[PDB]
Amino acid sequence: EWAHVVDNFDELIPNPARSWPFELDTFQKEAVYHLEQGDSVFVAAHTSAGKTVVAEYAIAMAHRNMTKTIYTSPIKALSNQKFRDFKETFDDVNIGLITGDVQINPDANCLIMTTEILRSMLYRGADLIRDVEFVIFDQVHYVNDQDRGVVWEEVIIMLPQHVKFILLSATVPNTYEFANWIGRTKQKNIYVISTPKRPVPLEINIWAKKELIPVINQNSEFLEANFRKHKEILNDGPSKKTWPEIVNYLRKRELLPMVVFVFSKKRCEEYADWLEGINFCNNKEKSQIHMFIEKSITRLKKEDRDLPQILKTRSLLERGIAVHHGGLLPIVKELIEILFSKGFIKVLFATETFAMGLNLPTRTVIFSSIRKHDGNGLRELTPGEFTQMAGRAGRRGLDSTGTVIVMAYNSPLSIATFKEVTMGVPTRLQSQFRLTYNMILNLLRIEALRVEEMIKYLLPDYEKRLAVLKDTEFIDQNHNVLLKGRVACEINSGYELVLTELILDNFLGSFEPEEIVALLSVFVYEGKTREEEPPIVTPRLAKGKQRIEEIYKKMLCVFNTHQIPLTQDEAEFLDRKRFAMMNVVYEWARGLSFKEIMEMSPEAEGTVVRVITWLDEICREVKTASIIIGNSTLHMKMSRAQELIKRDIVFAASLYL
Amino acid sequence: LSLQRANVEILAVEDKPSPIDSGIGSNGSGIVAAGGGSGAATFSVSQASSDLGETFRGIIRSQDVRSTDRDRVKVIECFKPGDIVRAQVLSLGDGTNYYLTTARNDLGVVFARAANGAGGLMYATDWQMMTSPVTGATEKRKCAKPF
Amino acid sequence: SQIVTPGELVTDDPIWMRGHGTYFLDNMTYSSVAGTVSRVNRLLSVIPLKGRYAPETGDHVVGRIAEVGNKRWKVDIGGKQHAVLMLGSVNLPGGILRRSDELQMRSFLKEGDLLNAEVQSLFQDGSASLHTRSLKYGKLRNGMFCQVPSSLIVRAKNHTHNLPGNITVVLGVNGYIWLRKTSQMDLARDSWQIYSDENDPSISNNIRQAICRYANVIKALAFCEIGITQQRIVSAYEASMVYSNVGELIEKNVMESIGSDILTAEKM
Amino acid sequence: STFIFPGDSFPVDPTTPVKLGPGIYCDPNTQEIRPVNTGVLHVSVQTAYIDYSSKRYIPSVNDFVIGVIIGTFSDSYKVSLQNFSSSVSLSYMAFPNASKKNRPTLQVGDLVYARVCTAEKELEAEIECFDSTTGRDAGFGILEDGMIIDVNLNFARQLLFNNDFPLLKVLAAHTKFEVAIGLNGKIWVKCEELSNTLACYRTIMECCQKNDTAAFKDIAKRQFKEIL
Ligand SMILES: Nc1ncnc2c1ncn2[C@@H]1O[C@H](COP(=O)(O)OP(=O)(O)OP(=O)(O)O)[C@@H](O)[C@H]1O
Repeated sequence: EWAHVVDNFDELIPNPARSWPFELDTFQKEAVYHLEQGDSVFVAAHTSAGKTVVAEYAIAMAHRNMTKTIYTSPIKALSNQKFRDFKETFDDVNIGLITGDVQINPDANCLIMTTEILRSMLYRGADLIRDVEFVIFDQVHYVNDQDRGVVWEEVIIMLPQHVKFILLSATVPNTYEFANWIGRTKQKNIYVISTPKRPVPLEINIWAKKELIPVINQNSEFLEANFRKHKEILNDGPSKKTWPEIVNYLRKRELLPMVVFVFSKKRCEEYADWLEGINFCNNKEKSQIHMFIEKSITRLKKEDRDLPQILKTRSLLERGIAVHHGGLLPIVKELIEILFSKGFIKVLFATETFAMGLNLPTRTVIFSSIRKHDGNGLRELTPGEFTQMAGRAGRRGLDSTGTVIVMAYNSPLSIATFKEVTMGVPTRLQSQFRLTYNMILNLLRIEALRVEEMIKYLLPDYEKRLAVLKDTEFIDQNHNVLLKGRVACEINSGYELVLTELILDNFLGSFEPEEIVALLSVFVYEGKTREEEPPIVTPRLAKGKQRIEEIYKKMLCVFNTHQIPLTQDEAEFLDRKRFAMMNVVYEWARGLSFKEIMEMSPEAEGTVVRVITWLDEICREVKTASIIIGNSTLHMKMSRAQELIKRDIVFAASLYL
Repeated sequence: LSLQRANVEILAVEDKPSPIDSGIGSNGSGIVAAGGGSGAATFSVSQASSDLGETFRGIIRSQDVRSTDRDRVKVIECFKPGDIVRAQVLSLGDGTNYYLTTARNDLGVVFARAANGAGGLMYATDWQMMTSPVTGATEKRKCAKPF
Repeated sequence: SQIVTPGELVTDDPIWMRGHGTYFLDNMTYSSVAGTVSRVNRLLSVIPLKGRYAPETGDHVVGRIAEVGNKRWKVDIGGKQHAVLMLGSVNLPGGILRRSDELQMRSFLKEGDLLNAEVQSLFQDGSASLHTRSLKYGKLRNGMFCQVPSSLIVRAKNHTHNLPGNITVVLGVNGYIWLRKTSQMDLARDSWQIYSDENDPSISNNIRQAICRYANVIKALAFCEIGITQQRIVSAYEASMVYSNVGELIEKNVMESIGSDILTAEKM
Repeated sequence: STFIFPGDSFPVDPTTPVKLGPGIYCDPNTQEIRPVNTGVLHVSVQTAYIDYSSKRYIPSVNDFVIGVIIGTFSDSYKVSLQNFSSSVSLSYMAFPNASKKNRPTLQVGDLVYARVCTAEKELEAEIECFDSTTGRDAGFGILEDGMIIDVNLNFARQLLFNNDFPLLKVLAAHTKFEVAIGLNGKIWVKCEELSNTLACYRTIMECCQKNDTAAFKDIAKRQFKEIL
């Protein structure tokens, strides 16, 4: 019932469950020894230190004891990669996967799933839980969110008493509290094991005028003289002859494997296109990559393999250059990941999502800039993000040190900002706990539950929001939910009041299913682009635009009458061009080859599929509202819309399976 | 039989027949079920408990066939229709069925016939095998331990 | 409002959106029930004068166990269909997955038991789903049961009240009422024994007399078709102290007198 | 080659091993081979079977059938192949590119074209909407609109497996149409106009009522002249 901090092995474990062709570190031996006694273990070691050895040993122990093991990750992206890795590593152990999309070998002795899947399984009371010996939680430090926090705590609370725990994460300020809470709730002994330092060391350099200046060594000690020399020698943005000036200097130094972080989807493509006449495949690597690409994309239809994105990616991949951002199709993105994992890509232009998860290390990491635009204005990179990105630079065994390059574009950078970004204690994130109308409406239907006394453990804002709900006849004077409020309780995505006013105003009664879904994309597409909207749409679908804007404008005046502070998204709603995707959605539902659609769409293929995916939830909510009010005409129109926006390409199987 | 469970009828409760009268000969000639004759349509529902020859019913779920590996059990590799099985009561269930288990070494098949009841009797050979004496053919069962 | 009958034309304006209680042909809207016309923005519907209780999310209801099923219970709450109580929606004293409790569900709830529950969600056809995941819900004991029509239960924010004489009342939205002796939890409002069938061994005669009087005055209020609230219950209980014998409150004239006195006192 | 009756002598040498087809029974008590059906005995590693007349279908693996959805469960459909018969089951994962997010959208009352995959004696038969043996998907799935015709089993076998049966060729000389043939005794047809579909239905019914394949052309001409 307590947490213990710890900081003759051969005789202690003469018959290990698994063996490795290298000498284990002290923390690995301690974890193995405490797993062989029947106790839970907490491991908090630096990145690229070998945390996955503990999980493999636990799986081997379970196989020897003929018990079951469950592996869980916060992010669904990592589940497929870990499934492939475990399937490759283990040959005598059956591996299964349970996600919201797939379900492979449910009867296997080793199962990989998501936290919510385990929550639902525990709620249902599955019979396989009785045979489970170990449950492993990987990437615990990524569960400090709001949506990821409640499910993890509920899963921990609901687990039975015959299950032991293995916890893996990085070095975070809040480490002993998690272990203490778990050992107090479950009344189990858990040992906290930590590592002194990184097994592979990292260094920080600065690039300026065709050479590299080391400014921080492997001991994390700042060098002032080198920074002064950097300031002296330099006495905006990259040029067209900048990336060639780097792809050749590092190539001759035998430090080729490179990952460049650019905080823009469009800038990565331009940077990759600026590299002309550079190759890394001589005669057979190109053929192997071509065969791999041709085999991989066979699962798509014949006319879906001609999309411009696929052609450009194929042309780039033949030379060892690729890009990684959120505008790509899932199949292309996982193809790039798999090719990178096989050592076929030398230069990669990546966004911030690559660093989070995605266990694909490299040798060189170069920062285009130390500032990024996150929603509201520009901001210098926080130390946590810099540590997350730079830490993916040294691979154990194949590298003796991790190199990091910070660019300088014909202009010196301030040293105080550099020191603050690179040196400083990271701070845990926090949320402002936004209050929404859907939450207020849901809380007013609960019997008893005095709302004010719970908000304290925001009060001036709560009173103002109640006045708006009473004005537009969502609740009466006694705060009883009326018919209008009941509909809004079932709309969760973005805009409860505006959508409810639209439905009850006899809107959507004149349009066809194809036109209904086209108009609803304004609530899904955020309109961050600046390209010209389609000058001609149709004689209709333009009256629908005016009606929506008038209704939104009327609702916006009510909000300002009661003096309610507004978010950036709600304030700049009509300012952005959120109606630009109507034509793309309209032709998709009408039936048109996706190659012809992309010739006129203002967004990439990856963005278009995301919009259609988000439009499935909107149709479900409107179907629910039709039952509440008793309008069967609207119910059948929304049922037809769902079947019209389903295509084969959105259900393509993963390449990791 | 199905993929999830087996349906049985109880013939004896601790070496005592249940019921005493099985109803043989009540429906005339041929081979007829207990409720397959003319009297089944004229039974007085509101003046008695049950009709002549009715028995208690039970259900064996696939997870109750054995105590280990109770997620890869194939029902048709354990029982066949017409077999005599020794089981133990787990719960009273609803008004229709009891709940039974065979997850012990002395529970399982005691009598069986080859060719799904059309052939002769078989004898137990191993924990999971029975053998036909006339022709040396073998089938898979979950044999209750003899002796 | 306006009273309509089945088959009556309500409007011929092709501007309204049709809701419950209506059917239409082209631009003509008709009534399918006897009731009143209701308008909300562009929505047009008819509200019936009579009907059974219709459950809503968040309701506080009282029900009786009807069937014991496969990992679920069937609960009668007075609606058109039985409600559903899943085995995962209740709190088990020991645990859910111990290395049973699926074949031994009658050791917790069995046919005929009364319980306190909350509506969690509605199914496609309007049937309710119940849950008992709080300390304020569960098995009912130490008192008596009575029933009034659900249309006489005034909507309020709280449905459990402490009355003079050490009596507590649970007013179900569906119209099912429970009167009991006040406990420690009720006083504080203002493990294995939560499924016990035993009553308190120290219930005195005064509490029994008070419960009888409260049941009689509740029936009297229901006879006069007066909505039932806590204040009205207390006022009717206090005004009935003229009669020394509780048994004289079952006559019609006494019930009408109590109701008329309540109404006159309120109207003044 | 010869006409045989139940209880007759089986004209096969006991030494040579012969695989047994429909209409022939192996006694479980005496290990004797005897015929149990009336009809024509065909002997082809050689196989023997009896061709007999029947109307009631019994499921068998690798057969092409047409079914009706009569009920939806949590994980599969309930399908009827013939009136008054025991139902079969069609799994939600028995469709091409199926997953827990790509659910099928069939309703009660739809027509389906499928293949029998499991026909265990002690269990309920199963069907699938794709050829799992070859990975081919040739016409399996929902049949929209059209009309359904009931025939006997020998006629359906002749239509499906015999390319010298002249009915499809004489029908193609009058109109363009789509067809699906089920071995459980079902034929589905569809044309662009309702009158052509009606003429096809009448022609098929009348041709099945007869036994002479040389009169099909006259029947088709008369029926297609009747509809004007
Ligand atoms: N004691 C060791 N000696 C030598 N190599 C080791 C040792 N332990 C692990 N490795 C090697 O480290 C490589 C990868 O390390 P690993 O993936 O476990 O780091 P990690 O801590 O899990 O990174 P992340 O923070 O993304 O979870 C493995 O391929 C393994 O061969």
